[PDB]
Amino acid sequence: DPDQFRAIIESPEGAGHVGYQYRRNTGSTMRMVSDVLDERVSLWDFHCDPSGNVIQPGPNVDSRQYLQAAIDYVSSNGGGTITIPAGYTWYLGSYGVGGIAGHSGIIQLRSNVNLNIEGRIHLSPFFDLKPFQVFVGFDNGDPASSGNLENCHIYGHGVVDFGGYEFGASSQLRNGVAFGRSYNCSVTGITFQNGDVTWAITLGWNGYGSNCYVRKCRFINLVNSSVNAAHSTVYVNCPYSGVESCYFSMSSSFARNIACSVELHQHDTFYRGSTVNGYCRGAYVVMHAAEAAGAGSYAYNMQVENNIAVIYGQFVILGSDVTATVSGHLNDVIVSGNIVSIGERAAFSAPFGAFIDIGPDNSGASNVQDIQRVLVTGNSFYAPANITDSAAITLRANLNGCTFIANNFDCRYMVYNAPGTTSPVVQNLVWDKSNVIGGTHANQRAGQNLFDMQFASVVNSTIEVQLSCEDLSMFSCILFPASCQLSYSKITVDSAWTKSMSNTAVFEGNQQAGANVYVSYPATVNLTSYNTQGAVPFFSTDTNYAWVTSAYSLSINENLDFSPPATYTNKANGQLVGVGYNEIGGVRSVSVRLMLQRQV
Amino acid sequence: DPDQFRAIIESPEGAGHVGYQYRRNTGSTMRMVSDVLDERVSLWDFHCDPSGNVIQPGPNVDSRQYLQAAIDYVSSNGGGTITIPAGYTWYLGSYGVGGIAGHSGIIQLRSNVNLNIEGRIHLSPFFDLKPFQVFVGFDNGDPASSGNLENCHIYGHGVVDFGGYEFGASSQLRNGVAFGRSYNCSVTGITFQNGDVTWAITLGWNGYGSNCYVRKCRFINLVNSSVNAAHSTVYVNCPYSGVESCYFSMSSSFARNIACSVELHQHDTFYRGSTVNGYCRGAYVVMHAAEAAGAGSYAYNMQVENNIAVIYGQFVILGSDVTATVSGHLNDVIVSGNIVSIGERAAFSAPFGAFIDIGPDNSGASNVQDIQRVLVTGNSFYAPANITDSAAITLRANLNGCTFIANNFDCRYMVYNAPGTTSPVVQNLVWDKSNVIGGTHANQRAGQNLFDMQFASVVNSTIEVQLSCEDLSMFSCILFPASCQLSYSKITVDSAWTKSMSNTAVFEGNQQAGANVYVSYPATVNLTSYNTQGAVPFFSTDTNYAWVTSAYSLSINENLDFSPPATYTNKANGQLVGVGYNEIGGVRSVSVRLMLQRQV
Amino acid sequence: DPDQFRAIIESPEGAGHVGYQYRRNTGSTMRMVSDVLDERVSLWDFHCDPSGNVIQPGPNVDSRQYLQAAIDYVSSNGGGTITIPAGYTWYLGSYGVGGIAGHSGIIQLRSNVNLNIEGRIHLSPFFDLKPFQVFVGFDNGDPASSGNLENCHIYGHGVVDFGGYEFGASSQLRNGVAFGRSYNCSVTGITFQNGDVTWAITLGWNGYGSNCYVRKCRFINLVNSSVNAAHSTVYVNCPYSGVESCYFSMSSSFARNIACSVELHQHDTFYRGSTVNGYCRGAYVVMHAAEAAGAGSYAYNMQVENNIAVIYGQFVILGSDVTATVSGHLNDVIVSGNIVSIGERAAFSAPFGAFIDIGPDNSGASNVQDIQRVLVTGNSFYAPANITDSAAITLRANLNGCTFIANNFDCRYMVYNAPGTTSPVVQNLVWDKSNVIGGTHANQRAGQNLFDMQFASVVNSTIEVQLSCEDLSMFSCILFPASCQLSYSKITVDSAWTKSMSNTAVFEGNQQAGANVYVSYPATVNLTSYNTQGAVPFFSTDTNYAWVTSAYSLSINENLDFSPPATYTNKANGQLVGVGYNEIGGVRSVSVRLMLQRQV
Ligand SMILES: CC(=O)N[C@@H]1[C@@H](O[C@H]2O[C@H](CO)[C@H](O[C@H]3O[C@H](CO[C@@H]4O[C@@H](C)[C@H](O)[C@@H](O)[C@H]4O)[C@@H](O)[C@H](O)[C@H]3O)[C@H](O[C@@H]3O[C@H](CO)[C@@H](O)[C@H](O)[C@H]3NC(C)=O)[C@H]2O)[C@H](O)[C@@H](CO)O[C@H]1O
Ligand SMILES: CC(=O)N[C@@H]1[C@@H](O[C@H]2O[C@H](CO)[C@H](O[C@H]3O[C@H](CO[C@@H]4O[C@@H](C)[C@H](O)[C@@H](O)[C@H]4O)[C@@H](O)[C@H](O)[C@H]3O)[C@H](O[C@@H]3O[C@H](CO)[C@@H](O)[C@H](O)[C@H]3NC(C)=O)[C@H]2O)[C@H](O)[C@@H](CO)O[C@H]1O
Ligand SMILES: CC(=O)N[C@@H]1[C@@H](O[C@H]2O[C@H](CO)[C@H](O[C@H]3O[C@H](CO[C@@H]4O[C@@H](C)[C@H](O)[C@@H](O)[C@H]4O)[C@@H](O)[C@H](O)[C@H]3O)[C@H](O[C@@H]3O[C@H](CO)[C@@H](O)[C@H](O)[C@H]3NC(C)=O)[C@H]2O)[C@H](O)[C@@H](CO)O[C@H]1O
Ligand code: NA
Ligand code: NA
Ligand code: NA
Ligand code: NA
Ligand code: NA
Ligand code: NA
Repeated sequence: DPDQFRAIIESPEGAGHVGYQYRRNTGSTMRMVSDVLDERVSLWDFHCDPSGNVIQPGPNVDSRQYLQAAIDYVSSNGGGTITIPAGYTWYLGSYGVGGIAGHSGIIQLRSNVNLNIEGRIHLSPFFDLKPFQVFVGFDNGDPASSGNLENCHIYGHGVVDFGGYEFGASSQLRNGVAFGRSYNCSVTGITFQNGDVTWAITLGWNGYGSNCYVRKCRFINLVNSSVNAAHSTVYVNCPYSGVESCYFSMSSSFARNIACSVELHQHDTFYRGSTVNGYCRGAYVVMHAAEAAGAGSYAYNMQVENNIAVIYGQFVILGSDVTATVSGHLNDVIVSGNIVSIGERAAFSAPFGAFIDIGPDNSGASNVQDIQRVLVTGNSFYAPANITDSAAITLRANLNGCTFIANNFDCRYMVYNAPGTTSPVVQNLVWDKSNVIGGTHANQRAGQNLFDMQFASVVNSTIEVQLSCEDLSMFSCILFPASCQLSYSKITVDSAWTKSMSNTAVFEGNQQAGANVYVSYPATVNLTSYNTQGAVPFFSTDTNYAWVTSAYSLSINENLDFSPPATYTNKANGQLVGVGYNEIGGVRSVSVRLMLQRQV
Repeated sequence: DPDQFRAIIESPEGAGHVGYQYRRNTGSTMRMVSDVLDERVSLWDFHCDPSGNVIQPGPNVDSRQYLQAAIDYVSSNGGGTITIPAGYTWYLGSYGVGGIAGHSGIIQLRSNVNLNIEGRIHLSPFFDLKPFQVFVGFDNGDPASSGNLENCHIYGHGVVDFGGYEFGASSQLRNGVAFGRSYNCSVTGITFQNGDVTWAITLGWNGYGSNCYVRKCRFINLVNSSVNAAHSTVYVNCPYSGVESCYFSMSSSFARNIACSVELHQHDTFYRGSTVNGYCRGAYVVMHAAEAAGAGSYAYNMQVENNIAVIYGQFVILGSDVTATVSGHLNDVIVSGNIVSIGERAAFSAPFGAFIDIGPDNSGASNVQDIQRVLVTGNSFYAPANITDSAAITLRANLNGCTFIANNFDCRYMVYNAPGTTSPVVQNLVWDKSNVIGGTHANQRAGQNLFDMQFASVVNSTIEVQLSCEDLSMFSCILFPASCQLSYSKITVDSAWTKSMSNTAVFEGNQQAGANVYVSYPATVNLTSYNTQGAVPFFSTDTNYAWVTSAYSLSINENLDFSPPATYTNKANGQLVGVGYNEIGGVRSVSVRLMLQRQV
Repeated sequence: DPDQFRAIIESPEGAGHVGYQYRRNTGSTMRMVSDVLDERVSLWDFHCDPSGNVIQPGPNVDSRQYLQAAIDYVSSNGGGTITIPAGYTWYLGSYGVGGIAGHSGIIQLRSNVNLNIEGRIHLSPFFDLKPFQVFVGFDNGDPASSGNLENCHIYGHGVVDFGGYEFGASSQLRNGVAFGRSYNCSVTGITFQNGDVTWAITLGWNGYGSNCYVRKCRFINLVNSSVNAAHSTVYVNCPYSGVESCYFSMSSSFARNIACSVELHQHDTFYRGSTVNGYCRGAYVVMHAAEAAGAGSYAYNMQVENNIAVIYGQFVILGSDVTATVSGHLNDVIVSGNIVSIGERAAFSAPFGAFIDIGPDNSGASNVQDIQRVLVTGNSFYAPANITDSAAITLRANLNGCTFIANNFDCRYMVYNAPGTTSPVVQNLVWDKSNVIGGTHANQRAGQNLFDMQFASVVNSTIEVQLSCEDLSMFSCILFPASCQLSYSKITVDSAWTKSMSNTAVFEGNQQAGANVYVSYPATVNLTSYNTQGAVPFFSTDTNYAWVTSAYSLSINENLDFSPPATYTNKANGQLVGVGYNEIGGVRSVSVRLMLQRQV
């Protein structure tokens, strides 16, 4: 048998016959070399032909079956981490089988089986013009019948490369990682690049899942064709999950019209600390009734914070909707610390530029939403001067509340909705005086209202307009068409930089006269006094001030021989009246800039 | 000796006789296989019986001595990283010995010895009803006599499972990781679950330590019994240390009354980017005089940012206290970007709901604190409408300053302390007008004051109340009992949504008359004029306005034949007086809503 | 040949003859032991003499050539990760050769070759008093002729120790990691310590590079001598790059005058979540025209967020400058969530304390900058009471815009520039009323203006001063010297805590009279009435009020027999005039505190 010894050694069992003890420590386990090598595993351990000879990866080799055999085997031992070695590109060239075939799946992920991707995974041209989802954690073609994927992490310095292939048809779907009904799963460090896909990563399934995250990943050039119907790089569809410290970049013209970086679709989800360039949209924050199975009908505790973006459309898009039996609700959202610009483009050349959009549902309905208790604070937004279609908020569907405090918005509109489109019902819209309104679009606003209140109704709302520079081009600071009801609201226009404006606040239906409307704004008023020497009344010539509770002078008095009143009340006939002083008698006639006040 | 060759090879020294050169590179080191295997180490290298045969882990095997032998040996070589292999559960079934026995220690950590926990560490039922601290970095039973633990990191995808065992007695202590006097130590990635413990992780010891962190960890179901006296998942007791991007969840009813996610107890500490569900409390931020040995008597540079929480009690609890010889101080705190809700519960069913609590000391003393220079900004807080016991701040102990700017608070009270309890001394409480006060509790506030100023005294404080909707249920917006002194303060109530309120600001001791009190609020006032045609005075019927410096009309004038004054001063007898206008003579009698102003 | 078998086995090819199959899986690859060992690589694989015998590291061994041979070889295979083993200190004792010699380079980094530093890398005394850059990613002495460094990550629990050696001459440069023209490079986890260097890490080169990051690193004691000209621990000189969750500490007195933690020099860069102690400065945010080659002439999307600092000079320093052919621009910056203190020091003992500094260029020019669209929000700043030289903003060079909202600034000055120095041109400076002004420096401000507007001109600016306590020591709240033009601006001083101030707002050139200046502030005014019983005019004795549009009483009326007017206008001769009431006749003389208003 010393023949058998040499033979044993050269055989696949040879390492199992060579002894080892850690650092020659006599207190350590007496092991065999194979035991120590068995502590780790790589694709090389499965990337072999039927006789066991290793196969080199490359563009003419389909690595799929080998990677799947590796995952299957490690799963059978309770899990571990498979390395995809550095220094090689591992091509995938066929579809998987079984439960992932209903998802156009390539590789099936398994619980407790982690992938350390150090090398590159590329798609072969077998996938050109076809659907695919590269890594799939469902174990059934019907997600409702799927088991869970748990404790599965994909990480490393490596790369998933989608081969540059365009979509074959708009109806197709393409994904990088679908974790499925996914609990404690994550992707960290990986670069996803060079594709035309629907998503790079999806987390959860209709609210099933928990604790799934995307961290320190890069997503580069993942839309490239006019065939691609839509793209959102990460879709978060389970609670207690999020995206942090990622980098998203697109260069395609199509991406400026179709691509969104993240979608948050379940409660207790976040998007923070990320950088986006070249995209249409930053994030959807939406509660879809259709997605309410696993974690309820409410999206709450939604956080979009500390991101950096250059986009062409809207930064954050809010939504909720209904099905026949389920109603979706969105509340308790915070959008904070973000610095966002609309990139250089012509006006109207991409979807309407906005920091916040209150969007209709997927079928265009604007009367299904239940969105409230949103806080938008400490963000910056800029849009170049030429971009007419830029707003701090485009309010296009019913809104039950949104609060803006201490932002800096430098764009064409503050509040906007297109007239003759939707007529949203608006409650609890709060625009605090601490919102700074920039000057980039000064002189560009002919015909336009800075706050264009194109709504069915506004209730329990606050708009405290404060300019920081002049813009005499604008038609008004805030305008309410006669079709918009206004009640139980506070609307103020600070006088600074308004002395030369002919219109400040405009109420085309006289809505400022409502019983519970609290307003103030500047106006110019012509007055005429009685003749009397001494204390003498001045009265407005016009009679449109029956709503005014007090007014006071914003003008100097160039006269020596008299002074108009400093302050005014009204009279039943709608004149203002106040008591001035004639040092010498005579009828006086003056035109004065006043702060008109109602109940404030 | 070719017999000895075969024998050498099969022996524990065999790998030390098989040559190796990296990738057949002739410029590489001529090594032996054992040298390459010696670059890594796992528990398997020590998990062996006295004859060196490997032992399989499992519920009837106590892995403690093997893990300790591994740590001891790697420490002896200057450190390294021990893997706790994936695919196995490693049970701990006895107490450690030596310096950790005074801490109910199981495993002793050692400097530069890292644990990569990929598999699961479970506690055996030996620990049921007993104290324990699983990993302990002290090397002495008396922490004052302990050496340091340095450069010790615990990380991986694995799990520490506390076996579900309840506490045996309230007085017992249980911990996962006590790093001790810990410098550059960390826990990353690990799931701590299934226990009834006091803490999961503690960092530092009485201010000794530095640069210790908890990142991307999960803490799940760590309270389960009514025996557990108290739980705080991470206790940070060294400077330059913190918690980031963690997940905390509890399901026990007891956790809603006793559990806190983090405690920050030393300067330059942080809690950010984390998600909490099912807990009583978010974070304590406290300078205990008793803990002031290693880093001084001041907790400064304390940061609670960008967290997401559903809790049942208080979000942030501030404190400082004294011993006979040391006085603790808390200053330079920021609480920012947090989104927090009180979970669904009955009123008074858990500790009083609050965003910020200024808590007494551990013995209930409210006159020992030195808390100042705190900034609370850009946070959201919500509590359901039924939860009477919910406040933006419960101010229950002396306060030397706290600043609120640009938050959104939607709960029952803004400022609250219970009457007939403590009478805190309050300085430098600043509530900026940019705090938005939500409407969820509108109509729920019968008998209640929105700002209930139940203090001994208030000085150098600012309360700028701004409503955003009506709540005519409330007794007042702000009330000062006669027992609260008020001086050198600014108190304003914006008129919006207040026209129908009978009380806006209430000063039960006439404190608004103080020399350095600056106030304004709406009131209804009855006036009567003299008969005279022309400019004519109107005087208040009541005489309680000797403190008023000016007042102006918040009401329209329904009359044609006269107008009351737009603006009023006072007279020595406490009447208001202003000059209106009688177009026709006659004594006039009117009831007007005024903005009463003092020194503003 | 069984002689040759034993011989084969003991030779460097021996492991290539011992068979292995993973976990005895018959479906796995039939490999050799050497194949499995070849999956990893360490310095030990190259740290050998010319005959291949391993060399032990230590202070008398220069490890440089071995580490370079390792990097060179792994590069030749397409990359991988080289471990620098734990438990050893690896000394570097000579300069590298080739392309890195022009950079005083020691080690040349190569693309796709990662370093896992678990042990310690120390500099030997060969480097004492000499320049050095430890790791260099340029491949040419001229960076303009360099190739790129891509996909190179340095990470681990290890340490780079600079040996404590002082600089030999101020003109020398020292660096830890210069990634060069660096794309997807990073440093994670590493401690840099014990040095006198210029930088620890630099990212990019003149805008060439992308996606480079520094995360969870520590930088400890990296300045130690008066020879060191300047230090900035991380210099970010490529876009889409940043620093997060790092720790920076200095103990040297020299560091308080010279050291800065980070510099952001290209667009889409960030500095977040970090802690700094012992430094002069927090971060420069600068667009240098000289550095504009690779990513354009604009620094935009610059983020400084959520940091904790104790510094001695300025927190954030803004800049832009020009060369003959290129003009640098800085815009779209956010500074948010930071908590910053000037450490204990004497007044004037370190560079002028500031939260924000608008600094000149490197040659002192203050008329080259183009800095605008900056948002500073939700930060705290404190400086001890004695530190005269402390300001929220030192505005020392031309400024095209900066917006402050909802900060808490507790220091000597709000806005400051030294008189008789630079006279900056100021546009779009916005100080919102929601900035809280602390009280630490109350009583310290004799001779001083809280807002000291020492500028050539101010346009399109807003200063809304709101005190929160009294400081009657100060000369004024805001002062404009006659040399500062003021136009199209809003300047307000809230009356709270101002009743006893003799000066509130001071316009030494009467600038508040400008046509488009909107102001309000308190003043004391002496008035005298006519004799007449009844409605009767009161007129100011002084004639300096021709600019006043309205005024109203901030004083009570102690009289029964008359009342002064509640509100006043002006007259052409610059008197105020209003209508009061004489119940009994007689000339009245009163001194009243008024809110003077112009166009507000
Ligand atoms: C691209 C994108 O994210 N758009 C956002 C809107 O999403 C809706 O439209 C997209 C268009 O791609 C998705 O619908 C497509 O896909 C669904 C789901 O695919 C099936 O189920 C998978 C689990 C399985 O792997 C697949 O093989 C398919 O069987 C398909 O049913 C639709 O017909 C198809 O148009 C998106 O669906 C969700 O996708 C996420 C992520 O994969 C899943 O977790 C959810 O279960 C899907 N939800 C539903 C209700 O089916 C649609 O929700 C989005 O509504 C709006 C507003 O936020 O923004 C767009 O940007
Ligand atoms: C649970 C919690 O964190 N509660 C917070 C309050 O903490 C105080 O009460 C808790 C109750 O558990 C702790 O006191 C218990 O433990 C201490 C410390 O244990 C000893 O020293 C350890 C180093 C050693 O391992 C152990 O074997 C024990 O010898 C004990 O002395 C008390 O009798 C006991 O009730 C907590 O003590 C601190 O614990 C941290 C973390 O372990 C240590 O770093 C500190 O050294 C301990 N501090 C002191 C002064 O001993 C008490 O501080 C807390 O005060 C309030 C306010 O923030 O909030 C509660 O939530
Ligand atoms: C210390 C610091 O960061 N100070 C900040 C100012 O930086 C300027 O001054 C410093 C002083 O050290 C640097 O100038 C020194 O270095 C440059 C660059 O070195 C050469 O090129 C390297 C690529 C190469 O490795 C070296 O061998 C040298 O050949 C040198 O040209 C100067 O003579 C010398 O004084 C700094 O230069 C930049 O350094 C970064 C980081 O290394 C490089 O990426 C840039 O390419 C250099 N930029 C230029 C224009 O050469 C100077 O920019 C800084 O201006 C101000 C304001 O932000 O703040 C100081 O804190
Ligand atoms: Na499908
Ligand atoms: Na309508
Ligand atoms: Na003890
Ligand atoms: Na009292
Ligand atoms: Na050089
Ligand atoms: Na000038």
